[PDB]
Amino acid sequence: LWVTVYYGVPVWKDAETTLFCASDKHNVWATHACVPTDQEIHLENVTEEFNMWKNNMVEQMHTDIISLWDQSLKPCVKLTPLCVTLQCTNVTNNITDDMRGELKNCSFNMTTELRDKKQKVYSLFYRLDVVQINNKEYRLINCNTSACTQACPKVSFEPIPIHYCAPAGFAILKCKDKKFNGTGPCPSVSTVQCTHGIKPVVSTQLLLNGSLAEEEVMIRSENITNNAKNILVQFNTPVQINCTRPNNNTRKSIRIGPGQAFYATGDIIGDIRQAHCNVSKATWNETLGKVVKQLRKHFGNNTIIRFANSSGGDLEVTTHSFNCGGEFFYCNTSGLFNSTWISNDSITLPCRIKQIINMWQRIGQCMYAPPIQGVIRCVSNITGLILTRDGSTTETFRPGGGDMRDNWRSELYKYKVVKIEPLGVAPTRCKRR
Amino acid sequence: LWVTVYYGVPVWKDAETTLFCASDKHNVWATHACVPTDQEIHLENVTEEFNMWKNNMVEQMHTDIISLWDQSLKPCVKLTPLCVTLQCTNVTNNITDDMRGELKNCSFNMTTELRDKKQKVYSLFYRLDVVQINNKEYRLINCNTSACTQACPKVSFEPIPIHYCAPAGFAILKCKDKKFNGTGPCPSVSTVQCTHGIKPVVSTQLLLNGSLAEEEVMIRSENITNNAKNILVQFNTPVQINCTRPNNNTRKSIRIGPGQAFYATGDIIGDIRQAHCNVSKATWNETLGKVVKQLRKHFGNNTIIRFANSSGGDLEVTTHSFNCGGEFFYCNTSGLFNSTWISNDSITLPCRIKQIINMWQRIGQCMYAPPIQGVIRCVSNITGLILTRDGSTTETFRPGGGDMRDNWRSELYKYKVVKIEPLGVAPTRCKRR
Amino acid sequence: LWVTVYYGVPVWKDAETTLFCASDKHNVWATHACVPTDQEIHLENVTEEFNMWKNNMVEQMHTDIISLWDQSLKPCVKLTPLCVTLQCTNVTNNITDDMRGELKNCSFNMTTELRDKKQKVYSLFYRLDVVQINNKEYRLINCNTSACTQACPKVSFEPIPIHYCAPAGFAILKCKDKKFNGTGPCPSVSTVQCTHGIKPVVSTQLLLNGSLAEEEVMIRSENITNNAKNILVQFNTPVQINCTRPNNNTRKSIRIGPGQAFYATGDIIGDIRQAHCNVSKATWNETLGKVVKQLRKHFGNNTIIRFANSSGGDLEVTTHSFNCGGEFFYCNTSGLFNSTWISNDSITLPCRIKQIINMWQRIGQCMYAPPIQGVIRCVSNITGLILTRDGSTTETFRPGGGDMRDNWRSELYKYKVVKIEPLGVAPTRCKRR
Amino acid sequence: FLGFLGAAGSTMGAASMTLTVQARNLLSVWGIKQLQARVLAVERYLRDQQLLGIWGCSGKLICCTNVPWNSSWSNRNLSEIWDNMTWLQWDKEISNYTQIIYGLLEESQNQQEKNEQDLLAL
Amino acid sequence: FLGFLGAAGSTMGAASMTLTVQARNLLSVWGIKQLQARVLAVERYLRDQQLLGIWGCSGKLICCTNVPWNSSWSNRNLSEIWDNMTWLQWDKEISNYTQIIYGLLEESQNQQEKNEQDLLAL
Amino acid sequence: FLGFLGAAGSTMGAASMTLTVQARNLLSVWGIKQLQARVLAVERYLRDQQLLGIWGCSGKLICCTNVPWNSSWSNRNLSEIWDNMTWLQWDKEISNYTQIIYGLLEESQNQQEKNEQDLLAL
Ligand SMILES: *[C@@H]1O[C@H](CO)[C@@H](O[C@@H]2O[C@H](CO)[C@@H](O[C@@H]3O[C@H](CO)[C@@H](O)[C@H](O)[C@@H]3O)[C@H](O)[C@H]2NC(C)=O)[C@H](O)[C@H]1NC(C)=O
Ligand SMILES: *[C@@H]1O[C@H](CO)[C@@H](O[C@@H]2O[C@H](CO)[C@@H](O[C@@H]3O[C@H](CO)[C@@H](O)[C@H](O)[C@@H]3O)[C@H](O)[C@H]2NC(C)=O)[C@H](O)[C@H]1NC(C)=O
Ligand SMILES: *[C@@H]1O[C@H](CO)[C@@H](O[C@@H]2O[C@H](CO)[C@@H](O[C@@H]3O[C@H](CO)[C@@H](O)[C@H](O)[C@@H]3O)[C@H](O)[C@H]2NC(C)=O)[C@H](O)[C@H]1NC(C)=O
Ligand SMILES: *[C@@H]1O[C@H](CO)[C@@H](O[C@@H]2O[C@H](CO)[C@@H](O)[C@H](O)[C@H]2NC(C)=O)[C@H](O)[C@H]1NC(C)=O
Ligand SMILES: *[C@@H]1O[C@H](CO)[C@@H](O[C@@H]2O[C@H](CO)[C@@H](O)[C@H](O)[C@H]2NC(C)=O)[C@H](O)[C@H]1NC(C)=O
Ligand SMILES: *[C@@H]1O[C@H](CO)[C@@H](O[C@@H]2O[C@H](CO)[C@@H](O)[C@H](O)[C@H]2NC(C)=O)[C@H](O)[C@H]1NC(C)=O
Ligand SMILES: *[C@@H]1O[C@H](CO)[C@@H](O[C@@H]2O[C@H](CO)[C@@H](O)[C@H](O)[C@H]2NC(C)=O)[C@H](O)[C@H]1NC(C)=O
Ligand SMILES: *[C@@H]1O[C@H](CO)[C@@H](O)[C@H](O)[C@H]1NC(C)=O
Ligand SMILES: *[C@@H]1O[C@H](CO)[C@@H](O)[C@H](O)[C@H]1NC(C)=O
Ligand SMILES: *[C@@H]1O[C@H](CO)[C@@H](O)[C@H](O)[C@H]1NC(C)=O
Ligand SMILES: *[C@@H]1O[C@H](CO)[C@@H](O)[C@H](O)[C@H]1NC(C)=O
Ligand SMILES: *[C@@H]1O[C@H](CO)[C@@H](O)[C@H](O)[C@H]1NC(C)=O
Ligand SMILES: *[C@@H]1O[C@H](CO)[C@@H](O)[C@H](O)[C@H]1NC(C)=O
Ligand SMILES: *[C@@H]1O[C@H](CO)[C@@H](O)[C@H](O)[C@H]1NC(C)=O
Ligand SMILES: *[C@@H]1O[C@H](CO)[C@@H](O)[C@H](O)[C@H]1NC(C)=O
Ligand SMILES: *[C@@H]1O[C@H](CO)[C@@H](O)[C@H](O)[C@H]1NC(C)=O
Ligand SMILES: *[C@@H]1O[C@H](CO)[C@@H](O)[C@H](O)[C@H]1NC(C)=O
Ligand SMILES: *[C@@H]1O[C@H](CO)[C@@H](O)[C@H](O)[C@H]1NC(C)=O
Repeated sequence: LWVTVYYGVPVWKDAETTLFCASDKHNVWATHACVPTDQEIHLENVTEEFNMWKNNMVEQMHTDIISLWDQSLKPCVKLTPLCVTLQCTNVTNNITDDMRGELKNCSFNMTTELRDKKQKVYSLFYRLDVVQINNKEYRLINCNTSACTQACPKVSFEPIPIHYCAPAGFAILKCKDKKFNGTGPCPSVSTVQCTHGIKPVVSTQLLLNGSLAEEEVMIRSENITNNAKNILVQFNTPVQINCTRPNNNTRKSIRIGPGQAFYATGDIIGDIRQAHCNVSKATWNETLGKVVKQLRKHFGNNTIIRFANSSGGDLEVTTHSFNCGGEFFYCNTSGLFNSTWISNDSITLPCRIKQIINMWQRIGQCMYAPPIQGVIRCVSNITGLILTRDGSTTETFRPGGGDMRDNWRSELYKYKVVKIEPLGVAPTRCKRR
Repeated sequence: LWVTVYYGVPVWKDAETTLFCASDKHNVWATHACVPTDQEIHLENVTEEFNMWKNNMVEQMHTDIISLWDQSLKPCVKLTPLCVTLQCTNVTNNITDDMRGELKNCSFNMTTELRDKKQKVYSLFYRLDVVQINNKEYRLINCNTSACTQACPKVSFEPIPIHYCAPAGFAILKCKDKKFNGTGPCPSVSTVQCTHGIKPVVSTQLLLNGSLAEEEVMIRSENITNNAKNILVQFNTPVQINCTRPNNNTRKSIRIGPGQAFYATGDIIGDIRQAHCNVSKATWNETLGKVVKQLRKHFGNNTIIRFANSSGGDLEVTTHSFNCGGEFFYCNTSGLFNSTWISNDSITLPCRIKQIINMWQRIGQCMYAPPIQGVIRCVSNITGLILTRDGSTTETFRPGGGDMRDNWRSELYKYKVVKIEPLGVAPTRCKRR
Repeated sequence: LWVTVYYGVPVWKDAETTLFCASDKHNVWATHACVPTDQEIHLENVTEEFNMWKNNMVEQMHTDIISLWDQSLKPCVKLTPLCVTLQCTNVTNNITDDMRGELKNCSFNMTTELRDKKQKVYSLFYRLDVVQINNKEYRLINCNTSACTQACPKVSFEPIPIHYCAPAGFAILKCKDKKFNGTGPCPSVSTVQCTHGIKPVVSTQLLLNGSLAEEEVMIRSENITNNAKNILVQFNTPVQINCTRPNNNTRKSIRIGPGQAFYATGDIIGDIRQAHCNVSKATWNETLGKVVKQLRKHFGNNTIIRFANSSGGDLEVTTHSFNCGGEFFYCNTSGLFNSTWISNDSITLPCRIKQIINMWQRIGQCMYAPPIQGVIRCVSNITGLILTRDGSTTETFRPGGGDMRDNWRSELYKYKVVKIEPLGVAPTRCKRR
Repeated sequence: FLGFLGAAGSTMGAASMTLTVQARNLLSVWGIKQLQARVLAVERYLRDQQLLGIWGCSGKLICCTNVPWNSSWSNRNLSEIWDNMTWLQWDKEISNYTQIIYGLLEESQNQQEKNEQDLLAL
Repeated sequence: FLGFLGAAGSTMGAASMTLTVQARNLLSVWGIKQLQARVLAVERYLRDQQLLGIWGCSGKLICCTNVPWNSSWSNRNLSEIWDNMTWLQWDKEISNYTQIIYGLLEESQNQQEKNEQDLLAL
Repeated sequence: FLGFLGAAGSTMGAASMTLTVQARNLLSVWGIKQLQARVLAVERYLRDQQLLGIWGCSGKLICCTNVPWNSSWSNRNLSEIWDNMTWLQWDKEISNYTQIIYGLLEESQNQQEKNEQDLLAL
């Protein structure tokens, strides 16, 4: 037997590489720079060890989404002239009881196109955006932390599906097992040209517009016994949630400099009503019953499963923070998680709108979302949960979030990047002449 | 016969690729960053199809010249403080009737290096740069749209020749036919490593400082029958045009901040006269006679060729806008195109000067051209025209332009980029043992 | 004999190429972005010609150190609001006669977060930073030239070693001769993947924290006979110099905008004393005796070696300017070079501190060094000199510097980049069948 | 010496004299524009070398294969191909038959790779 | 036809049928990141081809060599290697003996380079 | 083992036994600097491999050629070239004639590429 060199053998090993975008009005997650898409080969007899909690595609996607975000906020208006004293009154014109003292009618002096001239303008500011300084005198929430850019009116925040494709010499292994818990050997592996359309949907406490499980609700945690680890629930059947902003906001353009315009809420045409989201009470209840059923396999059949609302912290982590229609909702999901489980109607979630947005947990970078003209309606899919377990025969689960890598860990759990090692040596009766 | 593989065959396909620089005080087109130059191979029996109207060399050069233009304007003073209220009077000191009301004496409060100190300065502004607010109050035209980046006085606007060189694996084919209409087969093809020195001369209605036709005037249109297409006339002998600004301007530096300085016209030393361009009446008349004679070939011998002036629109398209000496001229050119053709003296074209320049038709990015000290004289070559025909027995040709790709389409018409396909398979009697 | 082609021969030519980092809280020289380090191959019978005065490793390192310096100053506060009128009084509280008139107490009107609100603040400014306008009115020296970018307090100025590593196909030859004058053949050549840790210590008139000569003091000049060339002296044993700023500074943060903060000296707690550096009188005298002994070899045994202080010019060239502790010192060093040589005590050098720093001799790009809270003490090694000779039987040597390329020429003198030529053809009796 | 692409109008027999002239000319934000053109040239060159390698033609400008010339691709005789046509005319005629020829060359080499591999063990 | 990495679960005897399939796919915010991935693909490919040329296996997918198989590396017989195991299983077995085999192949060809140089001198 | 460039001072005969050493180290703001240096290393490596391919020397470190030695390039015999001189000394002597030999090697291979091509047609 003599050493024989084979080039092109089907051998790989785990590797980390820079996957490049591909995608099938400008967008924040630019598809113009992403190369156009085109694919899947089944690998019989191949058992591959996956780990969604040590996957580098999630970490590489987090950097890319953030980088795609702030490079789209570079060319457009920096609202440093908006840090002034605001003479804010209360909007009491046709307000409901729920949304009372939530919008402020703030008047301020604005810079004009002409440097020497001054401009006396007014705008409607949400209570969450202005802080009182001691009509009363206010200022914007983030004026002692940073000056911060108006969200560019022509770029879109809508999630567009993006395909992360491995370069030459690398392959993406896709786990086709339908009951995969994110870690361990996957008996059904296939290699894809690159991943499916993964929408970068920003959300908290609820995975919106994601991918549904094939057979049953999938419970996925790094260590199910560790309460400090978040639990990623995935639904086999979506629960649609209907978002709305009933107010008929009017967008008003204020010329704050040469070539710079600031878009302000003029006046609401009609009555002032609170934003809210609707989840079907029957659909949510049956889904939690399915969640509890698969949640008893890790804690026992006799354990008491209790759902409670968020423990506390920032508004971004205590609320179902999301975006659709251009306005950023912060909905109160205490009605979704309030139940104890033992062995036509709708749920209305009162939401709050915010315009100064800091969303990647970075202090010093705010974005001012301009008002959206008209009424905003929104229909999404609750395709999962991010739960947290409290530290007895009763287990309490509270919605989690904040860390945005968990939102994309639920889409890249079945994918794996490997490096092809095509140089192999094996014995043979060959002998070079 | 057996298949045999040849590598290195002289076969090419038409392809689009990124060509790089070559060039034999800084300039706007940064040829210092562009590589140095050095090569003429004639291709006998080669007949290649050229198309100047679908040549990607033109579209790449448009992007490159634009990108080089706005790259030299990044390290330059942004004239944001110049958007103030201007109290302007009419310069009536030694004015001629033609220049009555064109120059305005504008005083304004300007910023200083010290933030808390103001500065009452004055400057002579052209009527085309200031717009009146309703001595009377004015403001610069570039103030409800953008802020002008002042052109750096050290970077030059003089067009120096640049060579666009194909990378490895690509070739540039050069049509050496002297009667090429820019389309169809070219009996005389040659390959170059890259092109002749193509000066990015920026002008409208008249191709200045270009390349001359070898034997006869060449009329090149995408299709003559379509009046919506521009007509690129090329002269076999040049018509020289003498440009001048008789005013003796004084450049006055105004310090508007720490670092940043603003260069303003202070006072004109002596008599004030209108800028103009001179074209010899005899030389222009014979050239238009040659233009008509090769223009009757597409419209019949009995047709009446009439030359009228520009229809209407912006000052950039209705006037022969050009730049030499650092000032941007806008010449009427209505005595040039005024004649009807049936089967020592000079023409003086009154020119107007602007200092706020929107050059590449973009809106929202302007430039302030600082005043040029002294008297500007300029001698150029009219090496072509950009005519437009309008929809009887007579045809009216008016000067066109605006789209600046036509200016460099007149220099890149004979050039073509191909991709070398060196792998070829052919049959032979040879067999592999 | 027949030509035989050898690939991989050990042949190199002298070449210039781009070397990259290697490095074993952020720093100005961004070694985090630089790759990690790891390798010593001795080349017997190899005699290579080295030239430290035409070594492109020096010119590349100068560009990189400058480029890394102004790269860490991009995400830092631009002190444009600091150009205001300063009403300055003299700090006379517990002042000493040496420090009489050096520190000034300047009050000024400053911005706040809110654009419409001012801020009456004060700061202790050194006499070298403020210039008087004709309590009395002053303004910062960096205001008719540019605006200073305040040094970010988290980015450190401490020089950490960096390794310049040659790319593939290139080698770095290291001259291991211990008596190398920086020019001519080196009998002991070795190749490295890249160099030792070269700290970019920026200093003038004295090479601090450098590399020591192995056996004797080395005098390396481009040519000794030319007085216009600097003389690079290298010590075999270090002379330690103890730097101190006895003042107990207070860093007072002044919020000058949304985000942006300006750190100012508030009040010094206790007695005011002059900054100084201490060099041992015996250790310096013995070192100058060694410097003279190897300096007589180029000027004769009977010559008189006289050491005088700096001739004149900027404070950066006339003083031993350096930086340690975050403050930039400018020490007189006139007691160091004051002696004539014929064939427990310390030397205290009074130092002056600036906060507005023009570091790379560039004009129009300054930096404000924020005050360091507390008392700064600093111990470093004098490992060389930068002397200049002036055009009798006596020679006068004055300290030189300014050009920072001489500082890193004393570290890259033994290194050389060569380009490997692996293709060689030689005759052999062998013939191709 | 005709130069780069000088034999483009020559007959394919005469144009095959100078394959090395074209072969050596295939290899050698503004910096990125030049830099991406260099990488494109390298990987375009390497894909053609890889094709020659898998046909058993690596390191050869003219390579003889074991694939017979199917008359469907071109029925023209040997004389009116190497003395009457140019390489540009020829490439346009077998353009649609190029990919099926490439597969045959790849299949003929791996058959030879194993037939030599099997015989070498005897 | 199985596709790229299709024979990953196949036996090495069957997976050696499709070396060309894997060989041809080793060569071919969204700017320099995508450009440096192309350069890394070229560099990895060129270093594997350099290794083959050093061992005398340039331009070949199956290269029978002169280095004997040390039984310490793997005591298995050919029947249970080429018909019972896959290439991924095999790579795990001899992962640590890979570098000592690579040096053996490198020095063996270097001896043939001088052996054929001396024979040609006669 | 001497290491990279270790045999630089060795004689030409002794330094030609370590060609695999130098061969394998020819291949392996501030991001383009690293990236453009990597692209230049690949381009240079491919240009030297291309030269070997057109001389018939592809995949070989010592390549026997058919070009005779003119002795106008170097009158020294083998004894004083392969046992006294080093490769650095030798390179400085035939540097003038390097491009003359490089053209003869290319010309000889092209003639040989066809004399073998015409031989298979019988
Ligand atoms: C989850 O996905 C759904 C649909 O896949 C998203 O709803 C859609 O959101 C887009 C963007 O806001 C809507 O487009 C807009 O429509 C309005 C009215 O036609 C138009 O004025 C706008 O210019 C824009 O075209 C789209 O209509 C809407 N589709 C629905 C509600 O059925 C939803 O936003 C996603 N949720 C996320 C990303 O959190
Ligand atoms: C067409 O080309 C001609 C020459 O080929 C251009 O004329 C030249 O323009 C340059 C730039 O303005 C002149 O250089 C300047 O000369 C003055 C003389 O006082 C000097 O003070 C400046 O510092 C600068 O060096 C050059 O003299 C001039 N030559 C002639 C003969 O007039 C013309 O501008 C071009 N027309 C275009 C580009 O539209
Ligand atoms: C020459 O090198 C010496 C040491 O090799 C340098 O002295 C060191 O300088 C650093 C930076 O200032 C000191 O670190 C600082 O220490 C203080 C101690 O209170 C701490 O508060 C700071 O946060 C920082 O960590 C270090 O202590 C100091 N070491 C000694 C022995 O003095 C010296 O600065 C260099 N001289 C140059 C570069 O000119
Ligand atoms: C906008 O500017 C106006 C005028 O500068 C402010 O009105 C004055 O405010 C000052 C405050 O010190 C009073 O003393 C004056 O009596 C006010 N009126 C006039 C005519 O000057 C107004 O308060 C500013 N608004 C905001 C929101 O800052
Ligand atoms: C520059 O600013 C000054 C004031 O800062 C202007 O002077 C004022 O002019 C108005 C007339 O519109 C008077 O009512 C004020 O009393 C003036 N203030 C003074 C003199 O302190 C001056 O007009 C400005 N100059 C320009 C050219 O706009
Ligand atoms: C363009 O031509 C006109 C007329 O031919 C020139 O105007 C003459 O200029 C000279 C010198 O300044 C005067 O002496 C004449 O009196 C002018 N004549 C008229 C009718 O105005 C003008 O200078 C020329 N401009 C150029 C060559 O740039
Ligand atoms: C800060 O600004 C105030 C005013 O805004 C300055 O106070 C003025 O001082 C001048 C003397 O030059 C007096 O004539 C004015 O009456 C003052 N105005 C007031 C008190 O409102 C003050 O001097 C400035 N401080 C500094 C340090 O520049
Ligand atoms: C607005 O209403 C809220 C709640 O009723 C109250 O706290 C606040 O003081 C009010 N502000 C004004 C300006 O009326
Ligand atoms: C996931 O599945 C693997 C294999 O069955 C198992 O080892 C692991 O413990 C599971 N993880 C959790 C959190 O249950
Ligand atoms: C959310 O709603 C629940 C029930 O209506 C309530 O207990 C809770 O206070 C609400 N959240 C906040 C932040 O007020
Ligand atoms: C100043 O010139 C303008 C035209 O630029 C004219 O409208 C205005 O009447 C003039 N004013 C005078 C002559 O006083
Ligand atoms: C240009 O000339 C060629 C050559 O005769 C011809 O085929 C083509 O139609 C002409 N194009 C136009 C627009 O006349
Ligand atoms: C303050 O110090 C300066 C020198 O910095 C001096 O010229 C001035 O006279 C001093 N003023 C006093 C002592 O009142
Ligand atoms: C440095 O020493 C070398 C070795 O003798 C010599 O050739 C060269 O001239 C010296 N250079 C100077 C400047 O003395
Ligand atoms: C062009 O064709 C003629 C006639 O066939 C031929 O003699 C000549 O060599 C050809 N030119 C080239 C460059 O091959
Ligand atoms: C998987 O293994 C079985 C076991 O014999 C075999 O029959 C089958 O061909 C294998 N599949 C592939 C794709 O090699
Ligand atoms: C085979 O490998 C063993 C270690 O695994 C080693 O000791 C032995 O020398 C090797 N045999 C040969 C012939 O190289
Ligand atoms: C240096 O030369 C000596 C004498 O010729 C020789 O023995 C030794 O091997 C050489 N060193 C190297 C590294 O070639």
